[PDB]
Amino acid sequence: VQLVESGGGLVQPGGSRKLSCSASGFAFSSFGMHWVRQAPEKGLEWVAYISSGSGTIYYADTVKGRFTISRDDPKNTLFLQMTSLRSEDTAMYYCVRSIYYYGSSPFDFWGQGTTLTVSSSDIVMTQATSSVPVTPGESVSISCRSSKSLLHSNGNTYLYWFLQRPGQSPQLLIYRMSNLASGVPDRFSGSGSGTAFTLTISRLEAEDVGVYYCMQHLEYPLTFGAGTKLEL
Amino acid sequence: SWTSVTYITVEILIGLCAIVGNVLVIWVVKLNPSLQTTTFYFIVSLALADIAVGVLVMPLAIVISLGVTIHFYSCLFMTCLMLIFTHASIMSLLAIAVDRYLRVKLTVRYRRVTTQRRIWLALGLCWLVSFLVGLTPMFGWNMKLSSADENLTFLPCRFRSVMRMDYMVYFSFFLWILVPLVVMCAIYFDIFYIIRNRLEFKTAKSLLLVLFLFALCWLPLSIINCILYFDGQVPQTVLYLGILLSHANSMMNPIVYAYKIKKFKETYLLI
Amino acid sequence: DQLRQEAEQLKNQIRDARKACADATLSQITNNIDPVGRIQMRTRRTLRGHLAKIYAMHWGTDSRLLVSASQDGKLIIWDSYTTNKVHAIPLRSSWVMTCAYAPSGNYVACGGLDNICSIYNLKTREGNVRVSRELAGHTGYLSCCRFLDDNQIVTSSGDTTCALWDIETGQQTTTFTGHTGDVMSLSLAPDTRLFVSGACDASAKLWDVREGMCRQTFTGHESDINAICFFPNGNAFATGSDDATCRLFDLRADQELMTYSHDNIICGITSVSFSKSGRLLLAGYDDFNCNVWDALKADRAGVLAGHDNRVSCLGVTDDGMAVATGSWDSFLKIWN
Amino acid sequence: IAQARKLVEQLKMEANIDRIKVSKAAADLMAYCEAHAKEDPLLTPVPASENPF
Amino acid sequence: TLSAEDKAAVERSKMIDRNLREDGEKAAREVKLLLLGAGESGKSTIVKQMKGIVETHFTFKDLHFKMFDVGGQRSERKKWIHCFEGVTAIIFCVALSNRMHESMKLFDSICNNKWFTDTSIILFLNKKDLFEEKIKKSPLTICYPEYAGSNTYEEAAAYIQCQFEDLNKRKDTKEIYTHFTCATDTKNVQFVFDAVTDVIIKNNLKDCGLF
Ligand SMILES: Nc1ncnc2c1ncn2[C@@H]1O[C@H](CO)[C@@H](O)[C@H]1O
Repeated sequence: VQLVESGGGLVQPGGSRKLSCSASGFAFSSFGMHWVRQAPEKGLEWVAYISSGSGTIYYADTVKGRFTISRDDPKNTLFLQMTSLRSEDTAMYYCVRSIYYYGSSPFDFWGQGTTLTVSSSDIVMTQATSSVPVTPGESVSISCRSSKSLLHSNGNTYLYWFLQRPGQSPQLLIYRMSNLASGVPDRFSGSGSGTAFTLTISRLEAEDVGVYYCMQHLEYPLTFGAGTKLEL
Repeated sequence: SWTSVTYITVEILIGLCAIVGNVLVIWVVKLNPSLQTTTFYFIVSLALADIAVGVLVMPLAIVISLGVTIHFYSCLFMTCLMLIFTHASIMSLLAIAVDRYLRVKLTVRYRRVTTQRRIWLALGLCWLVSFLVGLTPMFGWNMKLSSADENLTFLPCRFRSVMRMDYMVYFSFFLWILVPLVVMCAIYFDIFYIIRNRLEFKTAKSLLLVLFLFALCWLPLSIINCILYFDGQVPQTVLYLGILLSHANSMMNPIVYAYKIKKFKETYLLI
Repeated sequence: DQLRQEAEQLKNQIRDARKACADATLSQITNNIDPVGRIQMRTRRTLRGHLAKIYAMHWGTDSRLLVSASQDGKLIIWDSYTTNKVHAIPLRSSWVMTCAYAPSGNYVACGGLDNICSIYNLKTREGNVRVSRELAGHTGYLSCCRFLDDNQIVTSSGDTTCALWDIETGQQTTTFTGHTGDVMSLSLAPDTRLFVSGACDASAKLWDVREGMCRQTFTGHESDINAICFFPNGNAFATGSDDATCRLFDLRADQELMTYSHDNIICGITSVSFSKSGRLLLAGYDDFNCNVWDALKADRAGVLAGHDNRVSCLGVTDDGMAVATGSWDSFLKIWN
Repeated sequence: IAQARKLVEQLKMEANIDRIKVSKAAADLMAYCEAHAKEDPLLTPVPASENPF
Repeated sequence: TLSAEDKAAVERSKMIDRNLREDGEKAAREVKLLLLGAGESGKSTIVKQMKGIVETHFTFKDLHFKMFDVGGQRSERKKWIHCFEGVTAIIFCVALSNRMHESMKLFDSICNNKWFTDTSIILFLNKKDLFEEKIKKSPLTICYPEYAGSNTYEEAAAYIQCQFEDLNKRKDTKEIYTHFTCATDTKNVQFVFDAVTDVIIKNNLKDCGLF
């Protein structure tokens, strides 16, 4: 599984470019693609989504109608063509895969991201803090709140937990609640109820330092949190 | 008059018979999934057309005969409904004949060349053509065009009062009743020739029953109309005869198309 | 004669002791128990998409996922609560007659008349379902395949033998012999330590998984056997046969307990299954209907009519919230 | 001669079994199915609210 | 009321349904022919000549044929023939060289099944290079006293052929298609194509009611 993007760089306001994401190592045709962006040391922000087979396409309210998401299954590549860029459009854009079927982990894998620079109703989730010093072995609890109740009638609380390590792209830890992902140590855990949610870690290690992000999938557009850091 | 009462009675009885028969055909087709192939698509389309000819064209005929004063355009609407539904049934028969010809003449490539969406396209085209033919009169071909009393808004609704006979003879009969008969006859002759060469009088008996019912039920009224258009005179009883014969083809179709399939017979007997 | 005489006198005295020590029949003991009544089961959902006959079907451990084997060569994993097709595995051989669903849910398996129920892995990092191993070694057509664990599967074939396999190595750890006719059905015990196998020789027999020996054999039958299943406590099992009868044995008392037949029934049985509590016995006949037999009273407490052809495969949820029935009309139906 | 010897030895193994009377087995099945009755939807259907289907 | 995820599950199900339909449509355009016969009855020779279970796939005149050889199964318990319903036909093979009585018994068995009432059967006598040399050693009386016809190739072969045909206990539904032309020439492929074509046409006609 390898999601590698490209096409970034510098662009003046009012210009146009095309991001590209090359996926290889899995059945790309059966996987739906998300697009996510992160502004410099500010946090994450969902961008777009294209479902399996190009059957559904959504966009972010910020750039809805300006931007486009394109699919090419035979060539196993994904595109994001950008039309007109404001000064706020500087961010590092990520390529994320997703497959929806009962029991699936719809945000298992993230890409390595790409950087773009520009010259100078919705459910809102707020993170309690942005930094918390701690030493290894002393348990911690990250948390964030939400406006609506993500608990759908299906019984599933569509809240995720990604951890972005220094110099590395985010990584799934929990995909609904406590549902540990693939390749994640069992020490991590997630819990919450309706609006208040928390991520617990026991016996912390040197690789747990970074920024924690809590994302919601109950209704579009998807929305990230401010981002909680752990100090070491 | 006694003739009118007998006409009403026979018409209503025949319409009830057609309703029951076509309802039974659709019921049988829908209960058992094993009967949901191309042939039964055609058969259910024909059943739908005949139900339309049985539930509406019967009360509509009864009302049109009585000659109530219901304004010109309501009367023309009723007659156009009559034509769309009758021509829908006729087109269903024509499509069934062409499908049988394709099965005989395509051989192996039949299931390969005829797919579900193509069948639905053909059925929709046939029904759309029926609608167009029957609703054409509203767009100018009507007795309002040649009538010298341009201020006529209320008049007794008789089929001879709104529908011009030139249209009902030259257009209905000679383009969408007689052509189906000629094409079906030629196709069934070719089918019999091919099956005889490959191989049987059961086949010829069934084909002749089909053709004989269609012709005996659709030519009488057509000839009555053709005579009425050419300044001739026809007793009212003969007109009732022709109308009843067409609306009896309505109920005759189910006994000659759906009941010749072995699987359909087994399902009907089981139920 | 000495070997023939010894065998005959043995069989005779074992059977005579079994008959003498027998106390009463199952129906004789449950007389004071009232019938369950008419088990009216409506098709709450219907699975469509198979385009050929249905030969086998197995429930998942979570009681929500299905897997069905079909003559057209497609193994489809359904979501029962929504009728979603979670997976579609194109099988290599179109002639499939049985399968299972791994208890962990990670693996599903089969092949076909090629004498294999080959194994597929579901949770792959490519997101699709792939063939993990192909367990070869059986000589006759394959009748069943049931998982003991994620790395141990027991198999029954038409060669009159059942084999226990080690999936990782792929070599048949042990091979079971003793049958004289084709083996048609096996059922794994709840604890995955024993299992019973039925064969065309009119004899069902209990085979241990560890020692490899034939712990026991069962007879008292006329024609070949097609279906077998354990009582949910693993202390008994029921059988189905072309004789149009189904029989319930107890592996401890060694004697057939009850018979499940009715005069109006003239055709055989293709599958058998039990209720979660072992109070309703479900058998799929060739008469286009599936009968719900009260395992203690043997009366027909209900019928799952609604199948337009032979009922080939049954199943029940681990929580007992539904019943899946398959047939040759290419339609699965979840009932409750 | 061994061909029938193994068959008779298998019959002998089938002979030496801790046989349990049929009545005892019947009571086992009856009690087991009586204990797990309240949690059997197929016998006592669950109200539509909890019914996942 | 659906969530943003259940809708993608529904889209996956719809895509899988599309794939199932588009593969089943292909699977319904393939001619299935069950192959039967006794040992050394040309079954191997036929499968070689024609353009666990064994499958042989070939295309002739734009038809996809699937010939299934089930000679591997060493059990004579007919527990899989019922899986061969819907096959366009059967190909039962016999050799002129009491093997003949066994072949006749098997032919009667296949014809009398409840599973093959609607399916034509294609009896083959393909080889014709060794079918005449051995006739002179003794007439068809080594185990068939009844025959009293001319001891010539055509007469005896036609008598055996008619005796095989007479085994059909119901001629109303199915028909037996016979072949005697030498196996060396490529006529065995053409004959099965004509037989399957005729069976397909008759199946189509019987669906309308014309038959
Ligand atoms: N001269 C006519 N008088 C009454 N109805 C007619 C006449 N010609 C056609 N129709 C009606 O049109 C239908 C089909 O043309 C007939 O069933 C009948 O009801």
